[PDB]
Amino acid sequence: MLSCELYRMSTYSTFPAGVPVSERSLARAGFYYTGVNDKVKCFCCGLMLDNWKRGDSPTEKHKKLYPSCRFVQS
Ligand SMILES: [Zn+2]
Repeated sequence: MLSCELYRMSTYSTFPAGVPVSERSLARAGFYYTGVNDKVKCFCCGLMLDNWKRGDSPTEKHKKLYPSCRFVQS
């Protein structure tokens, strides 16, 4: 249903701290929180991503992994 930068930011309320990637960027790319520790998923393509490194661009990786996503255009 709802898949904006605000609704996707509301799923990052129970997200574990200490993560090396800003929640905004994660939601900006088109991912949200599913509940699993460090577990996001695309809203258009629905790609799951976790265990990120330091300074990793969510958008870049998203297009580098699933470039067929309709929300990966922007
Ligand atoms: Zn996607």
